[PDB]
This record gives sequence, C-alpha cells and structure tokens, in this order.
Amino acid sequence: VYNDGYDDDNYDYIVKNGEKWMDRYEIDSLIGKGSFGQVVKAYDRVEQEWVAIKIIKNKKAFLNQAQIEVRLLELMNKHDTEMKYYIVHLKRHFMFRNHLCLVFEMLSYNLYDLLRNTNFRGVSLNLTRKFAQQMCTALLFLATPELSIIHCDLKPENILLCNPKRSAIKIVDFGSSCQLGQRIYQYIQSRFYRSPEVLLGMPYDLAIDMWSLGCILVEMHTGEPLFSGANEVDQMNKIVEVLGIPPAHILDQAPKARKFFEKLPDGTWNLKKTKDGKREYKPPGTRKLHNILGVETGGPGGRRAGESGHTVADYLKFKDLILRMLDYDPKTRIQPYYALQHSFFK
Ligand SMILES: O=C(O)c1ccc2c(c1)nc(Nc1cccc(Cl)c1)c1ccncc12
Repeated sequence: VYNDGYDDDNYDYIVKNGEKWMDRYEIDSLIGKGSFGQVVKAYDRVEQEWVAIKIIKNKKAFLNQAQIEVRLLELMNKHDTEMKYYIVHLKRHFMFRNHLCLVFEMLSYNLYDLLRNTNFRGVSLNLTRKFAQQMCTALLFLATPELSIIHCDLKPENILLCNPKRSAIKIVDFGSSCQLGQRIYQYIQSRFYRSPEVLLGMPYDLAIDMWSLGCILVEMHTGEPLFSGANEVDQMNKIVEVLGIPPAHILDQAPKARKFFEKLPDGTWNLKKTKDGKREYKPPGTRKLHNILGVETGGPGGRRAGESGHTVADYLKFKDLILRMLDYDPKTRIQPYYALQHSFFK
C-alpha cells in the first residue's frame, strides 16, 4: 500500500537486486542508507559504466530539498573549472516510480572508513596534506561568486575516495547545501563539525565549511574527533577547552550566547556555571592543539616519533593552518584561496 508496493513504511524504495530500470540501468545491490533515502550500485547499459544512484525518499519534504540539491549540482556543472574534480559529478537525474533518482559517478569508501582501517590511529601527515589541499580547492570552487555554495554538512563520511588505493577524494552529499543568503535552516552541521557561529545561532556564510574542514583534518591525522560533543552545550565547551572563550565581539551579537556564557559586569564573557558546580572540562584554552597533535613529541600519541614526513617543522606548519581554520571569527577565518598559499603545502 506504499507506492503501490514499491516503498517500505519509511518512504524508501525497496531495492531489488537485479532490477532493470528504463531499459538502461541494471541495479546490482544496495550500497547504504542515509537520511535522504538510499544509494545503490548500478550499471548503465548505455554508457557501459558503473554508477551510484541516489534514490530520494518518496516524501514531499525530502523531494523539495533534493530539488535544491540538484539545482546546486547542475549549477556546478555549468562551470567547467578543473576544481570540481574534487566535487562528485552528477551525471543525470530522473523520476522512477515516484522516486527522484540522482545518477552519480561510482566512487569508493569514505574517509571515516579509512580511519577505521587504521584502528583510528590516523593516517599520515603526508596523506592528510593531500586531503587538505584537494579539500581547499573544492572549497574554493564553491566560493566562486556565481556559485557561493555552502556545503553545510562537511564530515569524513561526506568525503569519498575515488579509488581505495590512491589519495584522490571528492565531496558528496550536497543535500543540506544552500547558496548564500538563501539560507533556510539554523540547525545545519553535524555536531562534531558544527561551527561556533551556528552553535551561537548567528548568521553564517561559506566559512562554516572551512571550520568543519579544520576539524576533519585533525581527526584524519589523530584518528579521533577534535570536538566530541554529546550535545550543543557539551560541544561548545569542548571547543572552549581548546580555543578558549569566544572573543567578546562575537558573543555580544550571538542570540544563543546565553546558552553557553554569561556576561560579567567587567564587560567580559565567561562560561555559565554548571548546576552541579562540578568540573567536567579543562579550563578554557588549556587543552592545547600543540599537545593534541604531538608537535614536539612525535605526533598524535607519539605514534609518528622517529619517522619520515612528520618533522617538528611539519607539525608547526600543520598546527598553524589548522588554528587558522578554527578561527572563531568567520570574517577572519582563513579562506580557501589563502589556505592554498599556506606554507603547510610548501
Ligand atoms: O550523496 C551524494 O552526493 C553521493 C554521491 C555519490 C556516492 C554517495 C553519495 N554515496 C555512496 N555511498 C554510500 C555509502 C553509505 C551510505 C550511503 Cl546512503 C551511500 C557512494 C558510493 C560509491 N560511489 C558514489 C557514492
């Protein structure tokens, strides 16, 4: 009784291995499920190639959002820049049995899958560098004036390997993305990678992606997330643990500022008083990124100690660029063009 027997009770098209669609697509198997719906592996009998079909849920709310996602992907293809090689390519889309389907290029595993293969010990600084450089290029593509696309959900699971034996990557899942101004949501990023301006309920631009990328690169080398917030309040505190109290000029304009801080008569800002009055966090700015990365002590947990490619100078450059991506001020946060000119990329 769900789409004449084609959908389950959760608005998802029941994937039948071996089904042939529109005499063109030979569906192989289901790759995985997400909030939007499902992604399946399929062969295009026409192009004689493998593709990944993103099947949106048969529900108005999910359809209306995937329409924005399509227009954003089509607008990206209208700009034949080399930089969109770090964005996944949408080949075509169609409606099949009341489902909007997006035909993407076939890719490999996501960066979180990669971290799991290292037992979350992390990948090398050289690999992290290559991930960083491709990602800043992708962020610079979206920063193009005619585009001005905020991704809004950058996270390791949204960065895919083109091939499991190489370092090339592509950003996927633009389902939460918007163009500047046309921002429609206030609760947009994944907690672990949520920018302080979003946490504080302030206006946001394309810089929120840069913040997420900074959190991604640190996790890609250490293997564990930089800010493991169990909720919005725990998230904002774990950031303060590393970067200190947000500057007074940002907190003076944050609608949600009193969710995490209180203004002392001094004219200064400080964390709220936990009800229990107990210690759950380190004092602000006392959990140093210097020691998180193991700059002078052999890398994250001393794992890279005595190994090529992880010199003290290499970490000093890495820590500097990361601290520029983790700038509280979205207007001073390093932007993709100048991030690419950072000495960390030599
Ligand atoms: O959203 C996109 O733009 C998007 C675009 C391409 C892929 C994708 C998502 N997700 C994939 N895999 C995947 C893995 C787990 C769960 C889900 Cl739902 C999907 C995948 C695999 C291979 N090649 C391309 C893709």
